[PDB]
Amino acid sequence: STEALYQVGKEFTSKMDLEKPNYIVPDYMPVVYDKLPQPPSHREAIVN
Amino acid sequence: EEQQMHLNVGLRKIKETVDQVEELRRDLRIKSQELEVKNAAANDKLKK
Amino acid sequence: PKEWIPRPPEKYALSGHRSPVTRVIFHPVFSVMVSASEDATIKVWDYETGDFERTLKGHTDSVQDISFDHSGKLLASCSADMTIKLWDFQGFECIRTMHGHDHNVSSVAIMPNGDHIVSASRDKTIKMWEVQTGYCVKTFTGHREWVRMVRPNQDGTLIASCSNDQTVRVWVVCKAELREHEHVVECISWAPESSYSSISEATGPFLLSGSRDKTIKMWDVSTGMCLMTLVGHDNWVRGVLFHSGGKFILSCADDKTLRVWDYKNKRCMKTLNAHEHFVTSLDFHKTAPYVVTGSVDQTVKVWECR
Repeated sequence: STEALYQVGKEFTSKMDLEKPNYIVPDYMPVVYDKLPQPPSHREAIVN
Repeated sequence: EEQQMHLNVGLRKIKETVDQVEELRRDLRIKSQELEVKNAAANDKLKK
Repeated sequence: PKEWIPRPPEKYALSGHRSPVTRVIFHPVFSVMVSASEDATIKVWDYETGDFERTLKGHTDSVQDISFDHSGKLLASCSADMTIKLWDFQGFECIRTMHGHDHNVSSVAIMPNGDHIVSASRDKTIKMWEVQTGYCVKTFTGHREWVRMVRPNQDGTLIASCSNDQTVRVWVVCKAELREHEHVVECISWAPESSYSSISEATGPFLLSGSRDKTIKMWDVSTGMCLMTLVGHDNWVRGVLFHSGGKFILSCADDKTLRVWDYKNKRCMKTLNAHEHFVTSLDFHKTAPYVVTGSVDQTVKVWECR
């Protein structure tokens, strides 16, 4: 499922440096995973 | 990161070379001064 | 477990290095020690055996200071590329890099609660970060020169930092300012809870700090006055620390000697010819009988404590 793909991606890339503190959340942000944490972070954007 | 570290070390050697050139310029200045002093003393001695 | 004083000669000489060593610390749990350097490398050694374990590359300039988590599973390092890199001791990989300092960072330390990171750079500011996401929370101002070392307290509420402004400021998340210095203060050592009775017999929390004024002096944060002045160093003092039992004082300087002091009489008992050049840092194991000194002659040496 899309939730399975998101969880696999998040757990695999939890070890990588994907944090951008000055991340500007876009107005649109086309979401493919429902129930994504709004507002998202850079890591959530990468996994999405 | 490895390339950036190698570039950042490389500029320190250029700074050290600049400092060495400046100190050698000062050394040649003082050596020319003492050379002129010696030549003046020799000329005065020959005049005597 | 109180008579532990380093004795000649060196037990192990970890010379497997190529650049000067700045900081050395002990693991709170495992039987390993790590060492910072000038060539952007942090190397892990086994002080019991003397064998080189692994290196942690990933910095792009000289590493200044390193510190461990309370649990020992998290390592924070600061370097001269204006970064506070975070390391873990599970897979030995970089977790997050924190930017925000305007120049060379000279100190770092994990808060005792294991959630925030303190830092001190040349831009005369003290920064607090989040271990979860690398986002800065607070900034501290009040210094006007190079800030060398910053060391927290045992509760995570009191923070002491030393600078080139002839001051040792203390902040509460400024509690006190100490401006009776005569040169640049370089290193800060906090007094553990196992020394209050000893110093009451001889004379909290207490603060001890060396400096480039060839002497060590120690204050009280509750009063802001110097208690005792420890003098006798022949060169610039680089590192100081309390004994694990809270009875002796360990310190190092550029005179290539380890002088073990005490506040009972304020005199030197034995000076150790450690290295052929200056000594940059040292650490004392909290339970094991070992002393390691990190020196600027590209060698790391471990001393038995008898």
